[PDB]
Amino acid sequence: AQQERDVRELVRGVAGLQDEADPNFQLALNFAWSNFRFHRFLDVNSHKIEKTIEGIYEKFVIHSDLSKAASWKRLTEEFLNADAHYSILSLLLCLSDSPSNSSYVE
Amino acid sequence: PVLSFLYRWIYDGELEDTYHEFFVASDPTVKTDRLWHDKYTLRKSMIPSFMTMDQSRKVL
Amino acid sequence: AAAAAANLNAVRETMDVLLEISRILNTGLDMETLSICVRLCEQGINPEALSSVIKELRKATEALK
Amino acid sequence: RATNAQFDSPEILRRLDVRLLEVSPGDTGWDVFSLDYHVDGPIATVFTRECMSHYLRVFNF
Amino acid sequence: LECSWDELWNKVQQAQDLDHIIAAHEVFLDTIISRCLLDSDSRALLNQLRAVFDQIIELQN
Repeated sequence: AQQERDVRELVRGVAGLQDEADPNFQLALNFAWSNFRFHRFLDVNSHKIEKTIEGIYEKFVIHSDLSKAASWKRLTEEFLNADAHYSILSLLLCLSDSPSNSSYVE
Repeated sequence: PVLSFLYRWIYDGELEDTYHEFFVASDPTVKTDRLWHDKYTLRKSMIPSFMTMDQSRKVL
Repeated sequence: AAAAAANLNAVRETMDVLLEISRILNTGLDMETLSICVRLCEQGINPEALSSVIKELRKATEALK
Repeated sequence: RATNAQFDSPEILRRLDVRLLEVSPGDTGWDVFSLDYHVDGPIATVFTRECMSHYLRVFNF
Repeated sequence: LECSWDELWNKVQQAQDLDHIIAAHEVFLDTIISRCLLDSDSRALLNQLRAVFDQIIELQN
C-alpha cells in the first residue's frame, strides 16, 4: 500500500514527472514495476558488501584523504549497528559508480 | 637455577616454563612475521636485583 | 508517548548519517528519494532493482534537458 | 624485456606485479593503474605492510 | 631522494642490530611523508597544489 505510493513518488522525483495524468508517468511506472518483478539478480551478499566498504576506505587512505577516510569509517561503522544495511549500500554503490572521488569539505 | 635458565635462552633460545621465574613472557599463540615484534616481552617482575635492566633487555 | 518519539528521533539520526554518506560518496541521491526507498525496503525490495530503475529515470530526466 | 630492468633479480621482479584501484566505470582512466610490490617472505618482518601502503601513496604523488 | 637516501643508506649500512635496520626504515619513510605534502597539517598546501594541477589539463582543451 505504502509501497505503491512510494513507487509513484520515486517516479515523480527521479523522472521529474509530477503529473500522474501524463501518459509518460504511467509508462515509467509500468516500467518500474515490471523491472521490480523481473527477478534476475542474486540476493545481496553481505560479505562482498563489507569487502567493498573496506576497500573504499583503503582507497581514501591511499590518496591521503584522511578526513574523508575517517568520515567513511565512522559513518559506515555507525550505520551498520541497528541486511537492509548492505542492501542500501549496494544500491548507492551501483547507483553512481562513476568515480565520485573529490566530494570534500566535510 | 636462574643462571641455568639464562643459558637456556642464549645457547638454546627456546623458552619453556610452566611457572613464572624468568623475565621473558613468550606468546605461543600465533605469529609468523609479527614474531620479532611481539612474541617475546619483558616480564618486569622476575628481574632479580643482581641483574641490571640493561643486561636483562639485551639477553631478551 | 515518549518512547514512540525517541524511536522517531533515532531513526532520523541514522537517516542523517546516511545523508552524510551520500554527500561524501558524491552520490546524486537526495533526501526525498531515499525517504521513498526506505519505506520501500520495509516491505522488502531488491536494491539491485531499485538502482536499475533510478539509473533509468535519472537518464530520463537528462533527456528532458 | 626491452629495457635495462631485465637484468635485475627474479625475486624482486617476481614481487613486482600490478594492482588496480576501485570505482573503475566512470572513465578516470588515469587513476586506475598501480604498482604493488608484494612482500610475504621472511623480509616482511623488516618491510611491514603499513609501510607498503605508504610506498603506494608516494608512488601516487 | 638524495638527502633521505643518504640518511637511510648510512643507518642501514652500519647497522649492528636488525632493529637498527628496522628503525632506520621507519624514520626514512616518515621523513619522506613530511617532505612530501602528505600531513594532517599540510592539507592546505596540497589543496592549492591540486588547483595548480587543474589548469594544466584545462589549457590542453
